[PDB]
Amino acid sequence: PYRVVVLSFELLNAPATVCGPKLSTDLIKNQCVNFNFNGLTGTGVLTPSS
Amino acid sequence: KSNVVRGWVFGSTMNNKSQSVIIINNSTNVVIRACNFELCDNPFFATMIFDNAFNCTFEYISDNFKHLREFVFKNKDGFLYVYKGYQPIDVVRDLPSGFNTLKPIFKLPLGINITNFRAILTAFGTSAAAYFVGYLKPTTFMLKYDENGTITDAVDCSQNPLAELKCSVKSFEIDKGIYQTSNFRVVPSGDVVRFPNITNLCPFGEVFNATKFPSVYAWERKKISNCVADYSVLYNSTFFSTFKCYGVSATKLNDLCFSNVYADSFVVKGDD
Amino acid sequence: YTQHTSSMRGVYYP
Amino acid sequence: VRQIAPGQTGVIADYNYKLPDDFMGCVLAWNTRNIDATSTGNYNYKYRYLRHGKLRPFERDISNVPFSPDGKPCTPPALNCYWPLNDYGFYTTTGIGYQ
Amino acid sequence: NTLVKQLSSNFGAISSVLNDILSRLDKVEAEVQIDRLITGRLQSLQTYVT
Ligand SMILES: *[C@@H]1O[C@H](CO)[C@@H](O[C@@H]2O[C@H](CO)[C@@H](O)[C@H](O)[C@H]2NC(C)=O)[C@H](O)[C@H]1NC(C)=O
Ligand SMILES: CCCCC/C=C\C/C=C\CCCCCCCC(=O)O
Ligand SMILES: *[C@@H]1O[C@H](CO)[C@@H](O)[C@H](O)[C@H]1NC(C)=O
Ligand SMILES: *[C@@H]1O[C@H](CO)[C@@H](O)[C@H](O)[C@H]1NC(C)=O
Ligand SMILES: *[C@@H]1O[C@H](CO)[C@@H](O)[C@H](O)[C@H]1NC(C)=O
Ligand SMILES: *[C@@H]1O[C@H](CO)[C@@H](O)[C@H](O)[C@H]1NC(C)=O
Ligand SMILES: *[C@@H]1O[C@H](CO)[C@@H](O)[C@H](O)[C@H]1NC(C)=O
Repeated sequence: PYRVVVLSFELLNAPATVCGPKLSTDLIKNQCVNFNFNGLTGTGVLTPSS
Repeated sequence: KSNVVRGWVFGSTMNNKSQSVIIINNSTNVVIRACNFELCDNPFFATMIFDNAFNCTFEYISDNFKHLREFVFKNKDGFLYVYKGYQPIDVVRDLPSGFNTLKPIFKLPLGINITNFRAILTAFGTSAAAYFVGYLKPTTFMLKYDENGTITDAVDCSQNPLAELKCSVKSFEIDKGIYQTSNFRVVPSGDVVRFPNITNLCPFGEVFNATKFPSVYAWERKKISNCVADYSVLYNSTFFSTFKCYGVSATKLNDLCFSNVYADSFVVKGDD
Repeated sequence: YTQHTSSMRGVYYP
Repeated sequence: VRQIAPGQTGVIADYNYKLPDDFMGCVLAWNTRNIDATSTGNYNYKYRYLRHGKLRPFERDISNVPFSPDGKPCTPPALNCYWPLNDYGFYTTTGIGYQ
Repeated sequence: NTLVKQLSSNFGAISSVLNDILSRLDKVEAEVQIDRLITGRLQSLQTYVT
């Protein structure tokens, strides 16, 4: 006999409550930075939005 | 002058808690050895490099400044690359300007973590000598090969807009005029990481170490929410014969956040 | 600790 | 054995032996229960299961310093202080997974 | 404006968004999709020039 577990999820689409181990940092605004929001990575400038 | 510099030691902690590699010219042999060394604070040649060595992994034994000796060291996939060159000089106290090409001499399979290095110098008190250190970076270069195969010149594209114009056209020559160059670029100067506030570990024990498991025909599904997926805790106890990821790489899992997570459980025979 | 310039040094056969 | 391949996660790949992503070569493995296993049990073979960070390709760590999460070096007989290495424990009568 | 809009199109890749691919795929697997996108976008530029 064998035991089987199947895990299903969706990625970088809607809100997520389950996350991997990582340390957060303060927001930096009006500056070119590398950013990671909930697993989505990029480089850019962050500003407040309406 | 009078060969003051004799070699190097490369290592992480530079003590007996971590392996280190020593490369030296000992006056009647070139000796390279990678072991746990009790390195002295002041390593010099009168032979006071180390007190004792144990658990050795690699060993190789060989058969008005005047002299400039140039080396390049890199570390990659468990290999230390050494490149060498030599030039006669007459400069008194500066690094002479000019262009020289180094050639490979060593590709050593040490397999150690290098974050630090220290030079080994002779003591007479001490003779006048100088050494200079610079750091390497990923860059695009254009090299010119001569008819014999020698590299006599190079262009570094990042130095200024003219150098990039040269690299783009693939020429050392440019005619008079106005040319359209790449758009203005800015490099990042910060790092930002934003994750939700979660303080609970995911329930690996309840799922994997459950007392009863259902039949495949009546398989069961369970929701997973608000938890930190470490899964390195399982390394101590639980081990899996089958682990396969389809839409995601296993290496990227630690850096991701997951939505709408569900777990299904059952029991089958090995062939199934 | 003195700062010097590396003019064109450091090219090696790839 | 499945962990010995590029782009794999696990205790062996993370902390003991890691293969480069662009790897040219071959991997070979075979079963040796008749010579490396005993009825009483063998515990010479070891593997590391606690570490800070992940290994780099074709790099080895042979340290045996006591391990504590979040730094703070400790004496082994102390709270939250563990020895990093672990023993396999091979037996003649054990299953194929543990051979 | 047509060149601007054409960036939305997939060219046989899983996604048109490079950051998603780099975020959830390892180097070797990401290489395939990025090459597909590169081919398509170069083709668009050549058509515009002609
Ligand atoms: C090479 O050795 C150094 C030790 O000098 C390692 O540095 C430690 O790495 C961990 C990783 O989480 C950090 O938490 C520590 O803060 C680092 N220590 C230092 C020096 O502050 C380094 O990680 C090793 N490299 C590899 C690839 O294992
Ligand atoms: C308890 C429910 C878990 C919820 C997990 C959700 C997202 C994380 C995705 C994958 C990690 C789990 C499997 C790790 C097993 C690795 C095997 C090994 O390392 O040898
Ligand atoms: C490591 O160095 C320390 C510092 O003196 C010494 O006490 C210890 O014995 C050394 N460990 C060895 C050589 O095993
Ligand atoms: C250099 O090293 C070799 C090998 O250890 C040794 O035989 C030789 O005597 C050494 N030479 C000197 C001058 O120490
Ligand atoms: C290193 O030597 C020590 C004793 O000095 C020994 O206990 C240890 O097992 C050896 N380690 C390796 C990996 O060679
Ligand atoms: C190529 O080698 C020959 C023989 O040394 C030499 O005469 C010639 O100058 C070399 N090519 C150069 C220096 O451009
Ligand atoms: C792993 O399991 C063994 C067996 O009980 C236990 O002794 C050991 O402490 C565990 N490791 C950790 C990190 O607690």
